[PDB]
This record gives sequence, C-alpha cells and structure tokens, in this order.
Amino acid sequence: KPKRNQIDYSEEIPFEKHVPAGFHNPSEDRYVVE
Amino acid sequence: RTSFRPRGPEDFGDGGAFPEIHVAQFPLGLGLGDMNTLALQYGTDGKLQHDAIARIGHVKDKVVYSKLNDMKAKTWNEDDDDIQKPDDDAVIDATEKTRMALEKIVNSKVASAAQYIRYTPSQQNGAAGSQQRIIRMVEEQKDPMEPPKFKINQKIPRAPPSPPAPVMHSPPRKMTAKD
Amino acid sequence: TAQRFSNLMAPTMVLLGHEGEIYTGAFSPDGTCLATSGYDQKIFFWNVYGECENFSTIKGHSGAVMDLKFTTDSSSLVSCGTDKSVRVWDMETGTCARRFRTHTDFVNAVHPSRRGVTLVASASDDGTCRVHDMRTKEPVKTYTNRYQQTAVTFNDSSDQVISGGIDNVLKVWDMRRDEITYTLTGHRDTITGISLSPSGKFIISNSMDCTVRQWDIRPFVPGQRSVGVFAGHNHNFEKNLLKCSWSPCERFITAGSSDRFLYVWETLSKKIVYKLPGHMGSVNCTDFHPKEPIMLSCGSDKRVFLGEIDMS
Amino acid sequence: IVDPKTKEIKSNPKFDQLFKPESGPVNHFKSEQQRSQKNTLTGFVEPAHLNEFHFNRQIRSFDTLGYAQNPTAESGTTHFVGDVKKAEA
Amino acid sequence: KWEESIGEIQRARSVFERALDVDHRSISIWLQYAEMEMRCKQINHARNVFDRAITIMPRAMQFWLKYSYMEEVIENIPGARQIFERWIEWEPPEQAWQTYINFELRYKEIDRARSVYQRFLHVHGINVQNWIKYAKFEERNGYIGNARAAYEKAMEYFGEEDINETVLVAFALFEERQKEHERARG
Amino acid sequence: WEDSDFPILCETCLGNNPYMRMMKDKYGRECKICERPFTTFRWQPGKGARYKNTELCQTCAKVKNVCQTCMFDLEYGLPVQVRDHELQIADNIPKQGANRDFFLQNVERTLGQGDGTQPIAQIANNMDQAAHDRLRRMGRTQPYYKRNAPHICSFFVKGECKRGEECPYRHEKPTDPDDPLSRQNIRDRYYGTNDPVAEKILNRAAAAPTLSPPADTTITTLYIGNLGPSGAQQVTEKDLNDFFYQYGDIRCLRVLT
Amino acid sequence: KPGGRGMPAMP
Amino acid sequence: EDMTLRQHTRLTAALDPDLDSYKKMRECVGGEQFYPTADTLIHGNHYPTTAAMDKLTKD
Amino acid sequence: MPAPINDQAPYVILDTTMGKIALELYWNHAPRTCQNFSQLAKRNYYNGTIFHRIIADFMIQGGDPTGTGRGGASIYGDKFSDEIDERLKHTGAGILSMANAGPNTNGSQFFITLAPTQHLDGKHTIFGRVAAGMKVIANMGRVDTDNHDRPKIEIRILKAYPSESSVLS
Amino acid sequence: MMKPKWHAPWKLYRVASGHTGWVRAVDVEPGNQWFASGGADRIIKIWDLASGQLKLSLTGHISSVRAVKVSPRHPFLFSGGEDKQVKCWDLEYNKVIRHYHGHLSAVQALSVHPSLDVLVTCARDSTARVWDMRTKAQVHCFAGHTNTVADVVCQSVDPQVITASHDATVRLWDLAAGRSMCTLTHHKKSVRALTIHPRLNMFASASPDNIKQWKLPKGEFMQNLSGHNAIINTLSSNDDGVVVSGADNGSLCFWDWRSGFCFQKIQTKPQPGSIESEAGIYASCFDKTGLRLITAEADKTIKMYKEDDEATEESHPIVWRP
Ligand SMILES: [Zn+2]
Ligand SMILES: [Zn+2]
Ligand SMILES: [Zn+2]
Repeated sequence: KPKRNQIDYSEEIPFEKHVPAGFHNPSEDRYVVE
Repeated sequence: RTSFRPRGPEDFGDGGAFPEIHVAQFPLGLGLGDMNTLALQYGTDGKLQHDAIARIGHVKDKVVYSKLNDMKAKTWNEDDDDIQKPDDDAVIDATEKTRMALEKIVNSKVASAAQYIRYTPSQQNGAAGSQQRIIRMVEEQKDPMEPPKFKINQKIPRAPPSPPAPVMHSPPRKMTAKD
Repeated sequence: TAQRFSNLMAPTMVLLGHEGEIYTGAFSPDGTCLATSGYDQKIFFWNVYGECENFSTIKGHSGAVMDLKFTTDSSSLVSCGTDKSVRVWDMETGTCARRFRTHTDFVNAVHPSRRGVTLVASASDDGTCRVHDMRTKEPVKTYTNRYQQTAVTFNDSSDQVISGGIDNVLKVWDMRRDEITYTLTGHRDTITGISLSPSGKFIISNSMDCTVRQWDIRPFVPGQRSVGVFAGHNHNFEKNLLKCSWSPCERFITAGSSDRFLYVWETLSKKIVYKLPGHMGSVNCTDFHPKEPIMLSCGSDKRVFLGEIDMS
Repeated sequence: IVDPKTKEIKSNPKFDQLFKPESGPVNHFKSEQQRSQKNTLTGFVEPAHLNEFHFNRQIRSFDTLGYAQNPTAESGTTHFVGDVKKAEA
Repeated sequence: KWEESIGEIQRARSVFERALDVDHRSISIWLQYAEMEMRCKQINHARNVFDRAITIMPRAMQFWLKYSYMEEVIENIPGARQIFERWIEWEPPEQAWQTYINFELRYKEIDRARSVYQRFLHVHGINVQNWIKYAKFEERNGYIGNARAAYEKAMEYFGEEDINETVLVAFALFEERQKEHERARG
Repeated sequence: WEDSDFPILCETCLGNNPYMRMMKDKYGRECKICERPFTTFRWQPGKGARYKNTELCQTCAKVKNVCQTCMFDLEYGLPVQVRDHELQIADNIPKQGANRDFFLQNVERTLGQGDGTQPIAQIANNMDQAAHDRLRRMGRTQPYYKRNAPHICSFFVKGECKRGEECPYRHEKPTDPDDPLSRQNIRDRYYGTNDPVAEKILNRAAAAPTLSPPADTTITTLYIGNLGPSGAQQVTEKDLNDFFYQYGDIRCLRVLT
Repeated sequence: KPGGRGMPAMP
Repeated sequence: EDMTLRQHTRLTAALDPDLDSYKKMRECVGGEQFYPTADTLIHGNHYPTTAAMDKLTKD
Repeated sequence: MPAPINDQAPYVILDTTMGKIALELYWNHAPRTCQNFSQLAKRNYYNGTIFHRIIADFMIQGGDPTGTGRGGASIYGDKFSDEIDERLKHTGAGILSMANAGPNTNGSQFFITLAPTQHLDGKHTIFGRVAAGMKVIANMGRVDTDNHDRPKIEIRILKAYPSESSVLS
Repeated sequence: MMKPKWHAPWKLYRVASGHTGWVRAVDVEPGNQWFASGGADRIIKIWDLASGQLKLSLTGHISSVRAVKVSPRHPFLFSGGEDKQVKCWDLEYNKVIRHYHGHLSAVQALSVHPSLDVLVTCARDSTARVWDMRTKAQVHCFAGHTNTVADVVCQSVDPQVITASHDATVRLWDLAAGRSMCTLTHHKKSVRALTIHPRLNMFASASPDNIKQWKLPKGEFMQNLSGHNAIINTLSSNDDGVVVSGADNGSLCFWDWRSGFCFQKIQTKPQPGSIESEAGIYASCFDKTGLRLITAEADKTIKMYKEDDEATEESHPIVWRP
C-alpha cells in the first residue's frame, strides 16, 4: 500500500552526516561490497 | 651543468627544476598527475598542528583549546594588565553596540507576531556593452486583507551541534576496588 | 593608534538629513561651519567640529538650489536656484537679505565678489550673465550671451566676469568695457563648474567632456592660456552640474564625479592624489575647508562626507 | 602603507594606498568570471542613487530606439550601449 | 553495525557520525566506529576516526592503544612512533610511557627505549619505582655504568638529606649483584 | 525564511537592456524545489518579453550554482545534468521532504560561515581543469533571449484568439508534444535527472570528433599543420620549441615551411 | 554620526 | 581502562615483529623519518599491503 | 685562492615555519634581480613576511611585508625593469621568478613554481631555482587555502642570510 | 603557588529562621538595605540586612523559588522557580507585573544584565533564554549545552553571558549574535556555580572535582582551587579578593583568590530539629560592601557571616610555602 507520511529510509541515506575532512585521503580505501 | 639533462626525479638532487635546460622537468610528482582532505601543517610555534581537526566547521571562534599547555596552570598573582577590568569607555561602547544589535531582533520579533541597485555582473557577455546594470527595486505592495500565505507547522530536526570541543580533563584518578 | 590631521571627531564623518540630491556645498571662510543644499530646496548648515550638529536650516526657495557660496567675510550666504532667483541669506539673522528676482530662467551658478563692494555674479539658462549689486534692485551688468550659461566666477580683482555654458567656450567679460576681451577655447562639451584659485592667477573649469582644464587668467600671459588638463573623473547620463574647487594652498584641485569617487589632483603634477570611495551616486560638489586639511563631498546619494586628508 | 579591502575604510588612504594593482601571476584554473570582484554569487551588488527622471529616460531610449547612454561608472570610451550605430547616426 | 553487515558502509558511517552528535564523549562509539572501519580494511577512514578520537578525548588511553597498535600491526611503525610521541606530549600516566618503552624494546631499539625513560623520569620521576625500573633496564641490557649512574642520580634527585631507603636498598643490592660487595656494604 | 537585496540570476534572464525595473516581494513564493517561502523578484527583460520571476530560492540556487529562474548553471550556462556529469557530481542532494529540508538547513549554516560569494563545496572547490574545458567548449556563449518571450496563446491554438493583435501572448506553433523537449519538469531540470535538453547536449558533445592515439604504441610523432605559408606568416622553429617543450622532451623537431 | 567609506566595485 | 591494557599487553605479546622487514624499511625511509619526533612532517603516506590489511582484519 | 665573501653570494637561504629552503641565484642571467633579492635578504626585509598566495600545481608567492599582494618595494626605489632572457624559462617546478604587477614593475615579491609553466615565460624574470627543500615546497603546494588562494593557516618567513652552498643549518 | 594576601577569619553571627522549605536563593539590594530570599516553600522573603527582620513575604510561585535577583538599575526583583515561571516583581507595588513563559522545565538560575534591560534564565531544559525585560520577548535561546544549565552570570562586555551546566562545560556566549564563541571543557563533573571577580577581568566556576579560575574574555585556565571535594553549588567573590564556596554537605571554605590558598574551612551546623543530612548550603551572596556573607541553607535557615574584627596577620599567620 502507498506510504507518504514519512521518508522511506531505504530510498536515500536519512539525515546523512558527512564524515569530516582528515589528514588521510579517504579515497585510497577501496571496499568491496558484501 | 648546461651539458647535462635531468630525466629522473633523483637527477635534480634536493633542488628544483633548472630554468636553463629547456626540457619538461618534474623534480618530484609535481605536475605529472592532474589536480576532501586537509593538509598537515606547521604552526608559527614550529609544532605540527595535528589538532587542526578541532578547528574544522567553526567560525574562527576561541575554542583553540586543544594543547596541554592551555590546560596547565598559568601565572598566580598575575601581571596586572590583561587582568584589569575593562574601562567605562569599553562597557559603554559594548552596551550601545549590543543594544542596537538585539533591538533589531525584538522589534522584528514583536512585529513578526526611490531606491536603486548598481549591479556589476561577472558574466561579462553582459548587458549590451555595459560592465554594469542599474535597476530600480520597488517593493511590491502587500494586500492587507490577505491572510498568511504558507504553512509553517513543519518541524525538522535541530541543526547538528557545533563540532566537539576537546575534553581537556585532568588525567583519570585511579579507583581502587575499595572505592 | 593612528595619525590624525584635524580637529574632526573622526577621520571620516557622515552627515545625514538631506531629503534629495545635494547639488551644492560650501564651507564658511572662517572654517566654523558648512552649508549644503540641493533638490530638497532646504539649505542645511553643519558645524565642522564636534558632533557636526545641523545647527540651522534655512528654507525659502521654491525650487532646487543649484549653487551656493559664502561671501568672503562669512557674514552672508549667496544661493541661487531653479526658482529664477538669487538670494542672499544673512548669517546672524538667518534671513533673506536680498532676492534678485530679475533672471528669466533657472540660475545655474553664483559667485560673490571677493572684496570691495559686494557684487553677485550669476549665470542662467536665459543665456545672460548678470552682476547684482546689493544696493540696487536693477543689475549693474547684463551680459547676454546667445546660449545657456551654466557656470560663473569673477576674477580676483572682481572686474572681469568669467562664464561658460552650452557653447563649451568660456567667455571672459571685462566689466569696464562690457565686451568679451578674450575667450578660453578647449573643452569638448558643456561646462559644469568654474572655480577661481585663492591667488586668482588660475581658474579650473569642469566639463561633461570628463576633463578639468586649468587656465591662466592673469592680465598678461606670454602665450597660450591653457595651463594643463586633469582627467580621471566621469560625467554620467544624469548631466548634473558637477562643481569644482581649489585647495586653499592651491597645491590640490577637486572636481565632482559621477563615478562615486571623490577625486583630488595635485596641481603641479596632475596626478590623482585621492580617489576616495564612499558615495553611492554622483558626487556633485566638492570643497576644501579653508584652514585645516578637511574634504567636503556632497552626493546625489543625499549623503555629505567630511573627512581628513594628508595634504602633504 | 597599503590598506586592504574592508567592510568600510576609516582613514581615507591616498590613491596609491587603495588602487595599487595586485602583483604577480593570475590563476590559470579560474575563469575570468570566477576571478571577478563579487559580493553575491554572481556579481558585485551595491546600492545606488540615480536621478529618477534621467533613469526613466534611458530605459525608454533603449527600449524604443535600441540604444542608451552607458550606465557604468568609469564608462571610459564606451559612451553608448546597445545599437551604437544609431546613437552615432 | 547492522548497516555494515548489509554492506552499506556509507550508511553505517553516517549512523556513527549521527551517534557522535548525541554523545561525543562515548568511548564505545568511537571504538566501535573505529573497529568497523578497520574490519572493512578502510585504513584511511580508520586513521581519520582515531585522529579525531585522540584529538577530542586525549586522556582516553583506549584510543591511543588501539590506534598505535593498529598502525603497528599494519607495519607503519614510524607511524606508530609518532602516535606514541604525540601521546607522550600530553604527559600521560605512567602506564602510557611503559607501552612506548615496550614498543621500542619489541623492535630491540634499546637506545630509543633509554631515551623514553630519560623523558619518563622528567615527568613521573617522583615515583621511586620508575627510577629503579630504569636502572634495572640499564642493568639488564648490560649498561652497568649507566645503571650505577642511574642509582647515583636517584640519590641525588631525592636528596642526600631526605635519604630514601628504597634507592639505598636497590642500589646496594645492585652493587652486590655486580660483585661490588665493598660498595654494597658501603 | 530567507531574504536578500538582489536575486541570483544569469544575464540572459535579465536581458540586454542594462536599465531594469524590478519588484521585490518578501516571502512572495514558495521555492519550487523545497517549498520554503523566499523573497521573490519579478522583472520584464526588455520590451517584447514576459514578466519573469525567480523560481528557486537562493539556497537552492547556491546548492547547485544555478540561475534562480532558468536553472542553468551560472558559470557555463549549461543544465545541471550536463555540469554534474562532467564534474562527476553525483545525484548527492537529498530529495525527500524532511530529509532535504534538513540538508538545506546545514547548507545554509555552512555557507553562512563563508563570504556569501560561493556555491556549496562540491562545486565551489571542483578543480578538474580538463572537465572545466569540456564544459567551456560546449556552453552557449551568446545569451539566448528567446526563452523570455511570452507563452504561446492557447486561444490561438484553439483557433479563437478573441483579442487579436492586442494579445500579448504568442500566436505561433506549439512545440510538437512528441518531442521530449516539450515534456520537462522543474525537479528533473534542477536535480539533473532525465533532462531532455541535457541529453541533446551530451549526445552532440560526445559525437564531436576527437584525437585518440593510434594502436602503434611505437609511434611518438605528431603532425602539426595550419602553420601558414613561408615568410613572415610562418611560425619559427623556436615557436614550436617554446610551446611544446612545455609538455615533454622533444627528441627531434622537423620544420617543413 | 561618524562613519567610513564603503569600497565600491571597479572595472 | 585497565582491561584494554590487559587486552593490549596480551595482543602485543602475541605480535611477532618482522625485524628483517624493519631494517629494509629503515633503509628506504631513512633515519630521520623512520624515527619521527612528535612534530616532524612524515611524508610517504604508507597505504598498507593487502596482506597487512588482511592481517589487521583477522585481528 | 677562493674568492672572498661578498654581496654577490651564489646562494641565499630562507627559514620558514613550514621548512628550511635554499635558493640558487642566477647571477649570470639576471644580475640586477639577484642583487635586489640578496640585498633585501641582507637587510632582513623578508624576515616576518608570509606566503600570502598558494595555488596548487601552479605557484607559491611571498615577499610582501603587508601580506596583501599589492605592497613591496626594491633597493632601486620602487619599481624596476625586468631582465627577460629566453635562455631561462619556467621549465618545471621549483623555478624561482620575480613577481610583478605587469611589465617592468618588479619589487620584493617573488614566486616559486610548482609545475612546468611555459606560458609565463617572458612575462616574469627568472632569477634562480630551489637548490634544497623541494620536499618543503611540495608540502607548501598541499596547504589548503581560501577561494582567494590565501592559506587558511599562515606560512611565515623569518630568516634571511647568504651562503656559498645549499647546506642546511 | 605564590604569596597569599592575608584575609581575616569569618564568623557566624546571625541565623534567621522562618522559611519552611530549603532556602534556595539569596540576593542583595543595590543600596545594601535588604536582601531577598526564595525557598522551597515557594515564598520569597525580604529581610532587613542590618537587623535581620523579615520585612515582607511575597507569595505567588506555584512551586519552589530557586532563583532571585534584584535589578541593579530598576525597582524590580526577578525570580524563577521549579514551576517554569519567571516573574518580575514590581517593588513599587509588591506585585508580579510580568511573566516570562518559554522555559520547558525548572528555572535553575537567572541573572539580570548589568547595563541592558535584559534578563537571562537557565532551566533543566538545557537552554539559557534571554529576555527583553520590557516586552517579555525571548530575544535569544542559547541551545548549546546538553544537560541542565545550573548557573548563569552576566557582564557588560563580551562575553556578556557565561553559563555553566551539568554536562561539565562552561560556555561563553556572544550576546549580540547568540552563539557560544568558547567552550571550557576542563571540569570533569557538573558545573553548578559561577562567579565573576568584581574588580578583576577573571571568573571562577565550581564542580565537585575542582574550582577553576579563568582569565576573561578568552576564558583561558589560570588555576584550580583544589581540595573542596563536595558538590559545590555556590561561589561568591568578595570585592577585596576573598572567594567562598559553600557545598551540599554544609562545609564552607574561604579562599584567597590571588593565591588560591584556603584560609578557613567552616562546617555549618543544622539548626534544631533538622537532621544532620540537612547541613547543606544552596546559595550564598556577599553584601555590597563585601563584609557580610549571607548563606542559604538546606536546614531552612539563613546564616550570616562576618569578618572577625579583632584578627590580624600575627594572630593568624601566613608564611610562604611554595
Ligand atoms: Zn528552495
Ligand atoms: Zn537564468
Ligand atoms: Zn492570443
């Protein structure tokens, strides 16, 4: 049944707090999804 | 050296490229690649500013407290200069400046419930031949008989707090199991 | 701390209360006050020192006050406007001492004689220079030029009337001859203001061609009377009668500008010494305080700016 | 000596203390649009006080004739804007 | 943790970042946030998490231990040194300096471990046992001239009027064990 | 709520007449992308144009560096989908109501720490100079003014325009409704998803000819042409020397004047 | 009141 | 705090340093950067070997 | 017998909060520019100045006592003329060149390159190269800056002395 | 440390009783004539300062009065309480002329700004709120802290508002902008008390671990006043440099501000019929001369302390002992 009173939390990352900048370049990390 | 040519990064030694050798010189990785992470940096005291992490996301506020030497005790029976109270001129100047700054709130809060602009655009393809526009901004008349236009019963989460101030404690005091 | 140059309360003072385009502004020769007026028809007086309080406000013109000058003894203010009238305002009384109701069109500029009997030269859209003597209703001299005259001054001896206008050429009328003894030719467009050096040797003349030309008005000159040309300021589509003025030591010259900047040039080198920002419209009139290094500037933005300058 | 750009200038610098150009090269990477002096996201907005009568005159000349006098301060040689051929003719 | 288990590492990160807005002083959250990154081999993420943790809570030993250990296991041992060096810049408890000594000794860097002791006694010199431990260390590595000088400096430090029995006993038993029996008796 | 002195707009929306009349209406519209009420500005860009007005609020303009009316990028004049493609800016911006309202609040807080002259970080600090060149070499240089003409007169489409030559609206052919350029959504054009005009640009930009090295990996020779005839129009060997030793070590240079 | 000079735009 | 000493001393006792790789790294990095003080700017990012990232993962 | 120490020293050494740097001065290519830099260094003019500009993969600029980029002077009085000579070019990183507000307006401001930049040739006067410390210059190019390319945390210069070689101290 | 300035002992000299609940707040009129006192009997009592006679009891809070301030510039007394009310009492009528409503839970403290018509109030809702004294408008909400805000103090210069909390932080606030431009994390436990030195640009703050001194306006740490290991919930700073820190266990230490030397350690006695658990001090104030200390007690009395007139340096010596 349609639902619309709230965000669908599975559609997009809810209230996404982005990780701060740090001295180590995060993009060197390559992760393979499970 | 004019008979010589570098080609490997080691060929320059510790120095940079040579302007008298008209070959493309890359004395390190500089310029070989192509142009998210802040860079570690020495401070003016010659120490290395690892706690620059604690400054991200702040309006250059006073919470640079991130060094041990700002947590150690300072002068007792201080040198009587900074410790002296601000003078009458300072409290007067501060009072008037702060007064009018929050007057703008309360007047605009209890009210809550010709003029021109010269514009120098950056898109210099522009208005015809003109570095600048000048526009008359009139204020559109509000209808007094029109009710509030838009819903504001919306609620959303608070803005996240300003980033963590470093905790700056005295070292832990060991609890015995007796405690 | 920083260097200071005057008894001003701050290095720059902003004087607020005018209700329209300020076309004209002048200091009292004694240095105590300054008077300013324009499209709002009121004449505002300001002290140069302390709070610069607007201690008086003369009213009476039924039109824009296009130009406004103190008499040399500072006892009277001459003013003229689009009500076809020159008025002399008594300072101690604050009252219209005389009203030279005899021009037939707008009066663009006015200049009182520097010394001797008080005479008032005036130039008008009727094309005439007139010299009015306080003691008579009728003018002493009427010099009909063919085209509208926008600026006027006496020479220092107060016996030649210098004027300019739509024809761009400055006339110099010799008051014993009632003839143009010579003309100063060189402006490409209409003159907006003329001002006489303290010593009287030189005049400057501002024009819509965006140059100020300095002219030698001495009785004998061994050759060309054009002394030099200053540039940098600009006249916009508003076509205001941008004035010009002399530093009391003559080392510096100013002119009004439409580009918002208060321009000062050095008389000897012709370099711009100041190009101060801060106005938001045409700087119509500029003047120097007679005793102390202070600049007056009057904007189309209804603001008057007083400030120190290093007159080195 | 020089006085850098500030919200307001207190002390009336000389010409050479304000308008002396910034020395050295300029960024290859930023476009001229991006290097430009600006105040909002797209240009330098600043308040202005024109004469109301002449402002209206210039609108209607551009709209009806195709040309007007240039609105810029420091307009230099570019005295007319729009269909400048008609302005000169 | 659950977002990690579903492979949604970017979601998992934001959830821990939102947890830290609620309690940034929770050592569990910083460690669980750190451990999940290094479980996922996200070593540069994990390094940034630890640098924040030790920046924000410099007195929590668990971050310094876990961080320097990770940097050691990953064989960036000059990275591990600088973590211990940065730790010692906070003049931490005695147990912190021991782990830096033990770090250097596990790489057989005796002269490094010596320098830590000589800094360690500038901070925690008041505890006689730190002074005896140093002289045991110099003795056990055979620097018996340094061990003797260490005990002689101990007597000097605590004052030869406010004489300390524990130094005398330890010093005497040292000379006894070096067969300097006439000094031991002395 | 948000307020300002002047709208974030591009020059083709403002028109060629450098003298403009404009109306300000505080909170006068809700932003098409986020329903927040915002100070609206309304103007006519020259005679023959319609009254245009700001559609986005300034936060939504800043969070994409887009013109508040036409929603093309302010630097290149391209749609967002073209620019976000070339800069590799993903569809990162939240879209769900409470989620993106929260996001925009943090954007406004973050930009409020700046000088006010920059969009969000992603686009303020993108540095792919090669991608900037690709965008520059496809953005329209001239301002297209036809996008400010009046709407087509529906009564003229009905064949019954009862106002005749007094009608301000346009009396001309609609766009054919099978052409995808007729079927556009402000959200698609803003977030940069399924935008018809973007795809018509990207395809024609991809179809442009390009250099590509041959399979002969032993070849390191470049032909150079259009050098002009011999004499004062010819480039010297020094000219090629100075321009091309910038990139790498020339083994040999052969000139054929 | 005392004040100061706002710097405008330039070419 | 005392249990993460009991963990950490146990974990570091159970850790065998590859002292032969240590010497090879020392020669490559050089003495100054291999023995960094608190505030010497270490350059040479050291992203781990996949064998080490696996070793950490198991730990 | 070696030449005695004199104002025409071959190297000048600078010390900074970020690092120590040594420069090789090209006396046979730009003698007026090199002597200007050396005499300013000899007068401690650069002591306390900052690197007010840093563009990654382009240029590092310093040598304005005001830190605005508009100031600075020279031993000849104010501005002086360039020493353009196309045997020198900005052939790579670490070229030292004299920053100017357009032609023949050299002063105290100098810039160091971070990339081959062979379209700046002829518009600025090369007068040296980095002889030691390109690791420091590489680190300088990583420093994060504002949108005016000014470092968010300053790099300050406070030493100036001439030396016969690139040896550090 | 460095050389203490010598300070005379203080002795108990009066015990006013008449509250029927814990006396939670005390403040002294600017002319030093009288002091107000609120208590857990929800009543504000106005007492004569020189004679101790109860002038007036003002009733009107629904529950415990636990902040009370007399305005330095107005004929007003401001008070707040566990009932979330903040009330302006017009002393020219002895009547509540204004209410300030917005607090979501118990008002813990309030401070009246020394030169603006501004009142700031703490609550358990983890906010400090700034009020226009005239129109009752909430000009700012200082939503920085993460646990109940226990104390607030105001001053004319920046930081015009300083706040202490049960999150163990002190925060310095920009009152124009309404944002905390410093956070002082140095306390391990709840910071229940603050005082600003009346003639030095310096302030202090207490928590069960330590009292800490702080140089204003940046708030850099000077020194601990260590060894008063109790839930300190008042700090009062004298004009001459005494500071005193009464605690929940009823002990009452006095300190030299300059050296931090604790020269006296009073232990208060519960007045008759009260349990030994009721020794606690809940508030303290100095009189405007700085020679009578008024303390408000968990035993429902008000105790007053006076410098011992006959003490002198050679009767109560201080050596040097760094
Ligand atoms: Zn919006
Ligand atoms: Zn647009
Ligand atoms: Zn129609």
